[PDB]
Amino acid sequence: ETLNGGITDMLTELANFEKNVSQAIHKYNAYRKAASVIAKYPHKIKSGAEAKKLPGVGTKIAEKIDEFLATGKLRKLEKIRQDDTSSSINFLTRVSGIGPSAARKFVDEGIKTLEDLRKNEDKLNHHQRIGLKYFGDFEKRIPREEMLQMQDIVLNEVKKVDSEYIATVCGSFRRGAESSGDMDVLLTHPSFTSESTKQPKLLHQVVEQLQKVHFITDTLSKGETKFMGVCQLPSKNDEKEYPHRRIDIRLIPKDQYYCGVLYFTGSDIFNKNMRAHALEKGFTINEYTIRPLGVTGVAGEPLPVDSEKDIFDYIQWKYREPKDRSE
DNA sequence: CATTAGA
DNA sequence: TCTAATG
Ligand code: NA
Ligand code: NA
Repeated sequence: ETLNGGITDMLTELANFEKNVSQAIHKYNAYRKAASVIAKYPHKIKSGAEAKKLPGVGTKIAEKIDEFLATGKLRKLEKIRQDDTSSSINFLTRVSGIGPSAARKFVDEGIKTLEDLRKNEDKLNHHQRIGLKYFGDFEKRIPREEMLQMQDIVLNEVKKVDSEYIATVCGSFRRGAESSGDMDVLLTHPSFTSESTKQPKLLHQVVEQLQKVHFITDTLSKGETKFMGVCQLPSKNDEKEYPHRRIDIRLIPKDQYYCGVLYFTGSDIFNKNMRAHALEKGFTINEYTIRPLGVTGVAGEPLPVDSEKDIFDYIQWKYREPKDRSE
């Protein structure tokens, strides 16, 4: 956690690199398992050899470890860090819609910069066009203060269309958090569950609503159960207009809301731990349900959940407020 | 780890 | 269809 930080740190850097710039899923995979193990390791790594004794620890990495242990740097690391081409990939990739593949292709064509990016909007698909377009806005955190105003709004339409609609804004926001990156709204409805062969219109009505009033300005992706978009609070009585905010809303089979909702709420560690627990308590948890465990090794049979509670209850725990879902 | 675009 | 990008 700190005794092995640098090593892991350089390691991740290393890894991350093969992955994006190069197409070395392998090496890239190498660096990570190794990064994973040395991380665990209970002691100050003193040399390659020592490290080497490890699992996933080859001679390639031992080597890197020593040079880094000796000199507070790495050549390959310095070289990469410098590398323009490589610097460029790492950067374009910020655009919502640009991933490694496309980042490399763009470079190869010569789009290393944002401007380049612009001159060549034609070379860009709608997801990316918008990624570029709200680039600033997208990089910016979400003041809870605004979170609250947004939420206030969705809740209002959700209900205005059909009153049956259930919506929860999950995420860190839900976990109390001061700021957030984007708003995640978990949607569900009674007339929609496990079986009852969809009802696409269900998603589609609200989207149409939200856009109806100008809360949604753009569509990133919108399908029968997950709409990816762009929202924005009404820029008031002028002088201060609002930043453009990422927003995702999902339709949920009513029969598996709370497990889903439980989950998206996290935190990433609270989950695991929660999950780790259900297991002892003879269970299984995952993104949609919770099934009693059978001693044959495995077992099925999705228990019925009416709220975040049932789920606790089942695994027989203390209901923990979203606020303290930290770990 | 599953859902959407796109070509 | 596969393959990419987001979460
Ligand atoms: Na990106
Ligand atoms: Na393949």
